[PDB]
Amino acid sequence: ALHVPKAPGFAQMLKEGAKHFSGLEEAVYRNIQACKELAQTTRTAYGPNGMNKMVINHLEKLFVTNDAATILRELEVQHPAAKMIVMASHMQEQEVGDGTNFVLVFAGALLELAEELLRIGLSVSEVIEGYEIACRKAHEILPNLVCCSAKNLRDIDEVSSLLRTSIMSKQYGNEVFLAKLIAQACVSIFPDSGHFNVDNIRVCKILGSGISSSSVLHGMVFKKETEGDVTSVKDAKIAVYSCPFDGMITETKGTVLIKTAEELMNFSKGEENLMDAQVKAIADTGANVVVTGGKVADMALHYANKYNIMLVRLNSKWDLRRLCKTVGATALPRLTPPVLEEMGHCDSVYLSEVGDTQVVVFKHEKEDGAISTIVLRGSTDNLMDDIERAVDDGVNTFKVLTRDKRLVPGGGATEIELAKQITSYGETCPGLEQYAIKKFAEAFEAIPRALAENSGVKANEVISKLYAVHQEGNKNVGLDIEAEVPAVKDMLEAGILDTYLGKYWAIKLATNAAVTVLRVDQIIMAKPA
Amino acid sequence: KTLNPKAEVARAQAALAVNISAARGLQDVLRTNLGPKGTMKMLVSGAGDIKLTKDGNVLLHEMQIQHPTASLIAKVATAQDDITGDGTTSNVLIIGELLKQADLYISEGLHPRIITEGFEAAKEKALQFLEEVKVSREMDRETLIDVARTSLRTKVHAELADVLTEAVVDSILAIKKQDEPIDLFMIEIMEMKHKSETDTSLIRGLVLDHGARHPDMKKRVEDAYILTCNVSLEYEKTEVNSGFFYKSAEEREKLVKAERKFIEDRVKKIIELKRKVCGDSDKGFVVINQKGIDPFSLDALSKEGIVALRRAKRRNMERLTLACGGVALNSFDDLSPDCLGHAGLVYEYTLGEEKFTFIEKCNNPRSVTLLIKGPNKHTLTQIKDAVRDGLRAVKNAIDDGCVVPGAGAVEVAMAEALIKHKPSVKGRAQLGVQAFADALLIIPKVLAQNSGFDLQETLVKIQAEHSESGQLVGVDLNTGEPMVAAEVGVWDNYCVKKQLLHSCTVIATNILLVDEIMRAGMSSLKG
Amino acid sequence: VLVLSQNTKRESGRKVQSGNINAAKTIADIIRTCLGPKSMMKML
Amino acid sequence: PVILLKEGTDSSQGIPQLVSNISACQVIAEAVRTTLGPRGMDKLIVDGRGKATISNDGATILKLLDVVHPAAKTLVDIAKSQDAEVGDGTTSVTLLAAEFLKQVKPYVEEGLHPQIIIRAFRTATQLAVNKIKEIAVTVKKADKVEQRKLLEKCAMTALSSKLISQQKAFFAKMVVDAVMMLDDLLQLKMIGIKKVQGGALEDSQLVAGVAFKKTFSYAGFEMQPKKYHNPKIALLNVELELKAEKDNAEIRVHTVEDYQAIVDAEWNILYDKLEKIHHSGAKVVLSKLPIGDVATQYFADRDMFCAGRVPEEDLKRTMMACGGSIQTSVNALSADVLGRCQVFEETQIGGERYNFFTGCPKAKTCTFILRGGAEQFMEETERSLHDAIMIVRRAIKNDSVVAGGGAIEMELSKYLRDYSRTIPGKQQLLIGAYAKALEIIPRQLCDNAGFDATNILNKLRARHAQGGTWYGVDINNEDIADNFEAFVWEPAMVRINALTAASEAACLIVSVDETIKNPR
Ligand SMILES: Nc1ncnc2c1ncn2[C@@H]1O[C@H](COP(=O)(O)OP(=O)(O)O)[C@@H](O)[C@H]1O
Ligand SMILES: Nc1ncnc2c1ncn2[C@@H]1O[C@H](COP(=O)(O)OP(=O)(O)O)[C@@H](O)[C@H]1O
Ligand SMILES: Nc1ncnc2c1ncn2[C@@H]1O[C@H](COP(=O)(O)OP(=O)(O)O)[C@@H](O)[C@H]1O
Ligand SMILES: [Mg+2]
Ligand SMILES: [Mg+2]
Ligand SMILES: [Mg+2]
Repeated sequence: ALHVPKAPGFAQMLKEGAKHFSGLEEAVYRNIQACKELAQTTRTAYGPNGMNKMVINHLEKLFVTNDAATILRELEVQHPAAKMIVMASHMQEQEVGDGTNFVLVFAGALLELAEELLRIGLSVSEVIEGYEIACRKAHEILPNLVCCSAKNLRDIDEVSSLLRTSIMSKQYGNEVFLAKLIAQACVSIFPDSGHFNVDNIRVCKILGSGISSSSVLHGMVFKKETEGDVTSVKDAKIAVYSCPFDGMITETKGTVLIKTAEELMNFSKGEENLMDAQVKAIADTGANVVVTGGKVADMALHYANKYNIMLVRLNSKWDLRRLCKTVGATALPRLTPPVLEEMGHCDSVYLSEVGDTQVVVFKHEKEDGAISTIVLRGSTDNLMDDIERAVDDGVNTFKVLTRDKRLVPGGGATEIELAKQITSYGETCPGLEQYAIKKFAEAFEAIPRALAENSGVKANEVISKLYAVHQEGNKNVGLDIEAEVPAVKDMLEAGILDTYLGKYWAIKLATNAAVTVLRVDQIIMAKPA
Repeated sequence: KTLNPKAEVARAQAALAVNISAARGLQDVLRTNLGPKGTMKMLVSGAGDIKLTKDGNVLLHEMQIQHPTASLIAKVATAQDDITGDGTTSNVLIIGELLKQADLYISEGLHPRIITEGFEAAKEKALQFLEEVKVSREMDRETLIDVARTSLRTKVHAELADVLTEAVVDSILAIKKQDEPIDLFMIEIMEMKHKSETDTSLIRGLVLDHGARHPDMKKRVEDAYILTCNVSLEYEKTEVNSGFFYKSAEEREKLVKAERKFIEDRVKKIIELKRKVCGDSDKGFVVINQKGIDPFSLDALSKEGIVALRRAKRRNMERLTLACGGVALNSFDDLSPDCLGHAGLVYEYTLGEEKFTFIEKCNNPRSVTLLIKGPNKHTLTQIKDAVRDGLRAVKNAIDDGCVVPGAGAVEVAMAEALIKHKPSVKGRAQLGVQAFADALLIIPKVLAQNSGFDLQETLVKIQAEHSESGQLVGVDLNTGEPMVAAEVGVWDNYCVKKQLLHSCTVIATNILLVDEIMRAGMSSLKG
Repeated sequence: VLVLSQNTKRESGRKVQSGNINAAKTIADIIRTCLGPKSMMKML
Repeated sequence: PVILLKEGTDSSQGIPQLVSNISACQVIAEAVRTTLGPRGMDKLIVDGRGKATISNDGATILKLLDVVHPAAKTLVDIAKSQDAEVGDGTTSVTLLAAEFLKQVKPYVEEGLHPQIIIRAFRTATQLAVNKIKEIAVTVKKADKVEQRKLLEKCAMTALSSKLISQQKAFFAKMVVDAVMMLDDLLQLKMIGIKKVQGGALEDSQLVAGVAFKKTFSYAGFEMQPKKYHNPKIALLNVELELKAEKDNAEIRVHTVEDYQAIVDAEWNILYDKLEKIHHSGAKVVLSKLPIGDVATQYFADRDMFCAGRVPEEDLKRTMMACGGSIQTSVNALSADVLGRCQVFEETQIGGERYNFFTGCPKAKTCTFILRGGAEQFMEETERSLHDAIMIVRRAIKNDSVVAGGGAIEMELSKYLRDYSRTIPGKQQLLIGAYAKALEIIPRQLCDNAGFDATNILNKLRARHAQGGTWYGVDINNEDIADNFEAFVWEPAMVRINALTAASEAACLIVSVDETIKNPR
């Protein structure tokens, strides 16, 4: 047999373990197929009818959630285009936090259409220019589709009606109670002049009954116990101390130097007298509970229990700052008793036990306050993690709505209207970018088709009905979920609202990822290590 | 490539670069065998055999190179060799130069179709110029002598070259006819291992590789008769399985004599024929048989003084029939004396273990025999190859009614004609015409490089001498001065050059239209 | 070890259809080079 | 070409993945299927170290199974949740979930939407919870004797399917008295469970104080009387031995005078500490730190008892039983920081020396002495005692018992069938299957008892349709009787929690149609 040699040059100097893809068939088409196969995985889990996914990582852990961000983070894909898509999804989640699968589907459809656009004979520059023009047009006509706005932000009956649409997409069925709890937690921590913080929401997982036994708390909780014998105090003053509740010593290595029988007998007596004097001076300032963050001693604990002083020890750094900001007090780097400014403004401190777990609850009688804690209940850890993720998504949606009070109709009407407007505008553009504009207009139909496929009905009939409704004269009419027959329904009457800035940022990031992927025609890789 | 991961495949640029590199490597090796001033090669096989040759067809096969382009080039060279004769090294050089000139213009933003279309017109113009530049002569003895000398000058030294030229010319004139074409398979090539000097002459007759078997036979026989036959004389059994059923020893002896009477009858018939032909004792009788002879017949024929042979080839009978003029009969039915041959001097020569027979001195022989002599085996093979090449060149020059001067004046004239016809071609074929004209000037460049002089200055001087005077000014290989090729005695061939140009054009068209080397065959490995 | 079939592999329908379509497209793209008078010659 | 995921990733479709999940759930439930009623049998699990684990509770069996399946872990999670919540019906929720899965398997194979199944499960669970809360029927104002009788009946019903079923009339009063003396916070850490080898099962006693094992002793342990009439317990926490004052100390003694002075001062400090400890009027000295040989010999010359290496939990229990406090310093030993008891003995039980402390009327804790086997029997007895204590604690806070056996399941199934017989459409078949799946409890009970299940189930269905409500199964008479009149009561917090856990497990299992496994 005759063996064919290699090309004398870059092929011979390519070195082992490395690869080369110069042609468009082994590069652009391969990346397009990989992106399509990646988008086809998370395509069935998009709308509220999307199922969950049991993803098992290498650490022998279970992840039964519904958000696409965790799934994409727990895949470990060894593909450059898929890695770029995952990075874009992570950037979108960090910027907003409510649009990952939509961006993935949009990018997949755009790449699948660009595949045939390059196959028919069109180049890459004209396609990129047409896509950019279509994106600019969609961003220009985007603010012209606002049909709702948020009136008040501190009303319980109003905020709960806005995040319900976003919560129902994650938890289908039991969402009204979760929306009400999220609205109450956001109202109880809402100050003035805007400025809403995202780190003021605590999540406590306690195994017990189901989702009907969940309740909100206007304070903080810790999974510790009481060191002393003091049970619960009514009107107590918290005294936070960053230094450990013990006698201070020198930072430099030094030993004591006793003499005869006088110092050897007086040292312990003087130490005990100083400790007793310090304990008395600490409790004489009206303090009842002392919260430390270091190692405690036996003599100090006994002296604190003698004068009825509650001792709470915690080792979490950030928890001490959170407890200080919740009660209004600050920290102290030395054993110094407060006077009148560094006191405590609590209400009730008690130690309870729910679900065979002793926790210290710091309940506050004030309806406002600083931070809050949403005590969650459940029988499994996966359900608790899903509820926590849904609560975080609702908090992010509330923060986005507070940043921008512009509401747009959701479902599948805004995308259809944008596609129709782009198709009507692209018909008056000459050159070769008209085909790219028409393809970009067709990429918006991947959301209603996926929604109809996940609901359990046909997609072409639903798309035709939506197009006919939009051409008749209606705009705020989308697809129906509860209806078993392929019909339409009004989105304004049902209450389907979504964030406009989030969708705008998602579309911008999708267009950026598309124009970044459609710019590399050759990949140069090496060997894994 | 996705269906078969264990299969290598080259693209358009990679395969083209591989082919160009292979062509350059094959051209840079065979560039030292052009002209009589070349260098000799020493090939050593795996067993320990030494071969000293200078031909390009043998070097292209004894180089141990595994490549598809190299295999195709070797096959084309072997085809040219066994179809025409001398025209393999120059063919490979021209093919390599054309491929290099094509690759020089390909890596600039051009399509090989235009280069092929230009090469077609260039080949057409070269053929049209060669059809009128040829010189027709009467083809006498001096022309054939000069052609053979020019063909054999690039093989050995001088004296052996002239001896081989004279022997080839004499053999051709002896086997020459006026109505039938030049037929081969008539001159026997016998090799010997002694006298490597002036001893490779021509023998007017035939020399066999087997002598007599009976020691009582005569060694040197004067005037005798040649009997050509191929009948069996051994104990031939019947086709049907038979068997003897005797009774005593008398019946056994009778059955023994019965099976031998069949050969005794033929022996008596041969004896009677010899007695009727001769009669007295001043003549002899030589019998040439193709099959074996039993010892009984050899002993019976030795009593009458008959020198018979046995076990011969098929070409020997035809050679004897063409030389002596007898009848190669098969049976002893109409055994007439008119079906015999005439001889003059028959003597048996012994060379140790081997034994030969010389059949010389004939009336009008038509099949001679070249006696090759050499010190070793490599020299014998080289002399045999040189004699074969000279015979092929003489046959090609005789079959054609025209002559072509050698040296490198024809290539310069063709290049000048292509240059003059370059602006007369429309389209983008001007680059192809220029490349074809520059590729044909590889022979004078290699000749000047092997002679020991300059290349660019020599080519410029040759072009100036050709443009300043319309003559066939060749290239000298001794002083480097522009000399006339038709004045000294350097002659080539027309049909050979035409076939070489056609093969070069075909190879160029087949290579320039291929840019994909895929190997998706079965591995045939199970385990 | 109780098994129903030894050394047997079964796939789904969508994956098999996609693989067949990809193989057909690859065959068509490989064979599309030799077409028209401006095509090139191949060697095996 | 480069692949998408890493080399070694496994995936499947939806229908085969769900079928495999149902098969795994059925295989898991078939292991703890024979453990239910009183006629059930326990299992024997052996790990890699060669230690056996004999326990009748399904929680320990599911924990010792070591299942690495990504879908079979849903039963272990709800089992642990039920064990941590009420701690009773650990296998009932798993059986109900397995029955629901086996009932919806044909509906899933036929081609039904999982969202409709989840909605039907949620509606059925809500209806069952509402029906249970409606037919609860709790007392409004009862006396203490009625509450004690109810607690005793609940304890006897909870300790009927365990290994101590033959002595259920003795442990009921014990656990009742143990729970009644737990104040209102109900601290489970103040109940000491001691296991001493030797004796019989009926030889178990319950003291009204504290009792711990004898720790290490020196050469001054036999020269002291281990019996006192009215002693005083002094809780300390300082080391009583000849050692250095501080580890980071250096003494630069001059001549022999200062050396002798320091030598005398060390013993003077030791004697002063001993005198300050003895002058408190105590007789029993207890401390967590080990006591040296000097104090042990000093306390034996004044008819005083001492013991070192006292655990923290034992010291806390003794303090809660007596009424003292942990005194680290000996410079403040008054009369309000010392214990008080009426009797103090030191007998030998099973060849091991144990200290007894009882007689104090202000005791808020107790100690249990479990005798019988050697290890597995003692562990089973401790598990049964903990289960009974949890059942009594739940019944105290719920004060609403219901009929046991299988009457509540039959009533829920009848109500679900009557509700499904009204609403048409595809909602009738799902509720019907949910109601038919609840009838597996009496069938499983009859299969474990070895009786006819078909005839008993038919008779129960006929009696429930002709109604005559709290009618369950009977193992003694091999028929049917009144479970409410046979003193068979159970807390209502066990059925609702198990139903909610089963509904959550079903909703989490059905809503899964993909399983991705990463290499390594
Ligand atoms: N109640 C509803 N009615 C109609 N459409 C909905 C409803 N809830 C969610 N959707 C649609 O489902 C899609 C998925 O939303 P979601 O899963 O929250 O985020 P993402 O769009 O990132 O997947 C949205 O585009 C939205 O239009
Ligand atoms: N004596 C000579 N004078 C001039 N030219 C010669 C002479 N001998 C050979 N040549 C030239 O050298 C070239 C190569 O000849 P050779 O190597 O013998 O055979 P081939 O032509 O097959 O390569 C021929 O084309 C011929 O013109
Ligand atoms: N004495 C009894 N009479 C009637 N039914 C009983 C009796 N004891 C137990 N059972 C039934 O046996 C079932 C199993 O209870 P048990 O073994 O205590 O816990 P689990 O439900 O975790 O197995 C209970 O549902 C109960 O109705
Ligand atoms: Mg979202
Ligand atoms: Mg030659
Ligand atoms: Mg139980």
